[PDB]
Amino acid sequence: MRRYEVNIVLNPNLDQSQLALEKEIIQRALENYGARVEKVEELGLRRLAYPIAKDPQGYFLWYQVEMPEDRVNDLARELRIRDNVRRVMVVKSQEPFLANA
Amino acid sequence: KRQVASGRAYIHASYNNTIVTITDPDGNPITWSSGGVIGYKGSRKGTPYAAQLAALDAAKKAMAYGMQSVDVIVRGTGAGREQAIRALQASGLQVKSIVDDTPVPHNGCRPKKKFR
Amino acid sequence: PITKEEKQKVIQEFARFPGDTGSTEVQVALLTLRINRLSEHLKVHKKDHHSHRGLLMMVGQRRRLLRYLQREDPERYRALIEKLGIR
Amino acid sequence: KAKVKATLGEFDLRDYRNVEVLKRFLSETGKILPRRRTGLSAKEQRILAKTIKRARILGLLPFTEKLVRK
RNA sequence: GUGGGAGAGGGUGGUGGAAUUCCCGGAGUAGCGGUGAAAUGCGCAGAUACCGGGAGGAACGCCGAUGGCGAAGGCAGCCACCUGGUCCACCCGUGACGCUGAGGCGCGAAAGCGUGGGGAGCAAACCGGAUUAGAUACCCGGGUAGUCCACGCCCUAAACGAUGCGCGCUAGGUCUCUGGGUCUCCUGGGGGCCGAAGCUAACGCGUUAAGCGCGCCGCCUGGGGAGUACGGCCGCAAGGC
Ligand SMILES: [Mg+2]
Ligand SMILES: [Mg+2]
Ligand SMILES: [Mg+2]
Ligand SMILES: [Mg+2]
Ligand SMILES: [Mg+2]
Ligand SMILES: [Mg+2]
Ligand SMILES: [Mg+2]
Ligand SMILES: [Mg+2]
Ligand SMILES: [Mg+2]
Ligand SMILES: [Mg+2]
Ligand SMILES: [Mg+2]
Ligand SMILES: [Mg+2]
Ligand SMILES: [Mg+2]
Ligand SMILES: [Mg+2]
Ligand SMILES: [Mg+2]
Ligand SMILES: [Mg+2]
Ligand SMILES: [Mg+2]
Ligand SMILES: [Mg+2]
Ligand SMILES: [Mg+2]
Ligand SMILES: [Mg+2]
Ligand SMILES: [Mg+2]
Ligand SMILES: [Mg+2]
Ligand SMILES: [Mg+2]
Ligand SMILES: [Mg+2]
Ligand SMILES: [Mg+2]
Ligand SMILES: [Mg+2]
Ligand SMILES: [Mg+2]
Ligand SMILES: [Mg+2]
Ligand SMILES: [Mg+2]
Ligand SMILES: [Mg+2]
Ligand SMILES: [Mg+2]
Ligand SMILES: [Mg+2]
Ligand SMILES: [Mg+2]
Ligand SMILES: [Mg+2]
Ligand SMILES: [Mg+2]
Ligand SMILES: [Mg+2]
Ligand SMILES: [Mg+2]
Ligand SMILES: [Mg+2]
Ligand SMILES: [Mg+2]
Ligand SMILES: [Mg+2]
Repeated sequence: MRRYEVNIVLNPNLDQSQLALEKEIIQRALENYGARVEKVEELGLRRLAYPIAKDPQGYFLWYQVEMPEDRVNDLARELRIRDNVRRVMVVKSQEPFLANA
Repeated sequence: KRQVASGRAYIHASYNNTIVTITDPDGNPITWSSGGVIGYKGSRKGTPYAAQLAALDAAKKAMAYGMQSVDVIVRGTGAGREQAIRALQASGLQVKSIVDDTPVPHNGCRPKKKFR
Repeated sequence: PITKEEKQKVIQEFARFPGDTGSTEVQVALLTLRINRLSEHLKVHKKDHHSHRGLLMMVGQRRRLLRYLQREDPERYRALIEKLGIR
Repeated sequence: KAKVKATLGEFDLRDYRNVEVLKRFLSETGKILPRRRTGLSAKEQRILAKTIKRARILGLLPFTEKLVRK
């Protein structure tokens, strides 16, 4: 198992009934693919640099997990299925390379 | 018959012609002119004089609809691309701002033999 | 790929003695494992030709060490080939 | 002119999510500054280019912008 | 072996924005386009220019470099999986296990061929417009095969560093990529520029040798005829050795 970082941006117009559903759906998808969650950072409403899906903002999520490597691309396929889910980018974790130290 | 009094003005300047369109803040055009709308016919349209007269013809057409404030957009390089702007500032229309939005691709399509 | 967990498993199995890391038997074992990792990677991905080159270099090196073992001590050569299922 | 690394602190060059600092490395347009203007090293600029492209796909850094002059 | 390291190295899938074309709507009149000038072309069935939305294919701007990777061909969005090569620190292990390499086998830009897809842009042939003494061309408008993908052939090149490979030896200075180090620097492995000795017909090369040596393979012996004829092998063909 390697360690990855998940970036999810969904439609920033959801109420709490839809936001809890979309997010607990992301929880259920991680359980089926064996993603041990290490920490979570939720930014939320953030000003986008260009329109995405005709919408000028986006609700941001970030998960750091440890999972088997072979199932990553099938996990990316499972997240983009949801309509509200718009951006899915999974990056292998890396060390914080410093500059001007 | 519109009474807009404010809007955008696009300048599409090529090496073969310079053409000006005047619109409203949403993008929909009001009037327009070019090097061919005025008497010039051939290569004379890609000249700075034609670029000046075309800019001023559209400006007087926008006065009919009551235009005072004007935001300027410019696309393309060519003779008279600057002479049209300089004509537009002294056209009575108080020029609000000037933006260059010339579309540059990310090397997506293969150009004609001319451009290679 | 090939983690150091699986690596130590092979070295300790084919070592002539504790601490031995570079015996000819140990080199051929390690070479053979990467052969089977690539030959299975080349069953699929049949159009990967740059990886195909590295496999020829490993086969040439594996046969280079076996041809050496054949000359010096032919017994350990047979005990090695029978243990890896080659030739 | 000053350079970006000269007027800055100790920052993470691999953090694609820190837009406040990565906006410093973009020009007036969405373009990426050359090394002459960022004051970075060879290896640093290569990492910055990749982490900027990541932020671009996350809607955080603009692909291209509009120049207000001329 | 151990521990680290950089990378358009490769293969597979996924994915992002810009732009071109086309469709839909909104708005909007008289031309746009193109050239040294023009004309064919397109436009009142409403184009060009502008806003919004959609479809599709192909190529990845800036970063980008005189840079990096690869045995060569060659490899540029991003993400992930699979994966090759290579380099450095430790001085740990085996104990000459090495070098080259006629055949063989595998790879091999583009173009072309077969089968089936795909088809936005570009574009042989070809259809036109000009130029011209003429235009079987450069310039202009259209446009098919093809360029893209899958599978199978084809084996050529300015396939270039016009420099086969490996090793040892022979002043340095300077720019650089990437490691390690007691980090004005030293020490490696590549990528450039000047230049000692020396070589070379000269231009020029010069620790990345074209220098001094050694091992092995390939090849050369006047031009035209001619990379043609015959024969053979290979190929569906074009044709290749
Ligand atoms: Mg979706
Ligand atoms: Mg003209
Ligand atoms: Mg790669
Ligand atoms: Mg690749
Ligand atoms: Mg329409
Ligand atoms: Mg007509
Ligand atoms: Mg008509
Ligand atoms: Mg008609
Ligand atoms: Mg179509
Ligand atoms: Mg460039
Ligand atoms: Mg080349
Ligand atoms: Mg690797
Ligand atoms: Mg020793
Ligand atoms: Mg020893
Ligand atoms: Mg001993
Ligand atoms: Mg060899
Ligand atoms: Mg051979
Ligand atoms: Mg070929
Ligand atoms: Mg081809
Ligand atoms: Mg074909
Ligand atoms: Mg064309
Ligand atoms: Mg043509
Ligand atoms: Mg003549
Ligand atoms: Mg004629
Ligand atoms: Mg010669
Ligand atoms: Mg020689
Ligand atoms: Mg250092
Ligand atoms: Mg190299
Ligand atoms: Mg060097
Ligand atoms: Mg001399
Ligand atoms: Mg000579
Ligand atoms: Mg020199
Ligand atoms: Mg030498
Ligand atoms: Mg010959
Ligand atoms: Mg003769
Ligand atoms: Mg020939
Ligand atoms: Mg004969
Ligand atoms: Mg023959
Ligand atoms: Mg035959
Ligand atoms: Mg021929």
